[PDB]
Amino acid sequence: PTVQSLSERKYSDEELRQDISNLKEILENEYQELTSFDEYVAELDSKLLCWSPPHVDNGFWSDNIDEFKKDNYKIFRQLIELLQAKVRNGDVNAKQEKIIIQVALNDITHVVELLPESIDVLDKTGGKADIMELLNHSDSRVKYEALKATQAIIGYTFK
Amino acid sequence: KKVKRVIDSLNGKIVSLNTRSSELVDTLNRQIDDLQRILDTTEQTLHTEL
Repeated sequence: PTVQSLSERKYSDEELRQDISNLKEILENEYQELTSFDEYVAELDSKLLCWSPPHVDNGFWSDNIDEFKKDNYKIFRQLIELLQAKVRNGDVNAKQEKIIIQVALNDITHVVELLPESIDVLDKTGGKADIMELLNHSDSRVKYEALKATQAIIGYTFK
Repeated sequence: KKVKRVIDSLNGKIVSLNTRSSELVDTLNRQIDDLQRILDTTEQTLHTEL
């Protein structure tokens, strides 16, 4: 993100402009060009989810919906289990657990907006309940993401 | 099915129940408050941001 701002403010010096542009390309290209399913699962496995440029991007989620389906979006259900667990075990409101949650809620929101069939998965798992709990919880960023998750389920229940 | 093409043309929303007038009210009040709490969360976040 820092480079993208820098690129805008060009200063008079040919070589400077050249360096800034080259650096913008390399950074951006290297991360995105990984397969989408791969990055998500690698993060899922470690339980060490982080925001990255393709996890705040809608396109990533659209291609990946199909990859999850193996027994009614088993991988999607994996992320829901994973999120539920973090809140309840290892408590909520301590720093480590707080990074994973905000990212996970962001990730879920995107798939639900895109797919109407994932609503079932949240109900079976019990994820539906867990969202409601994050709302009350401290940390502004976790609460924002939680609110966006609630709304995503909500739009679809009533038409 | 032709009365419904009059109602749905000028934006009327028919409410067919066919079960009970006391069993859908519970499942609908279990959504009114559940969505009013999402209002009270997101509007609190709005007034925090403002």
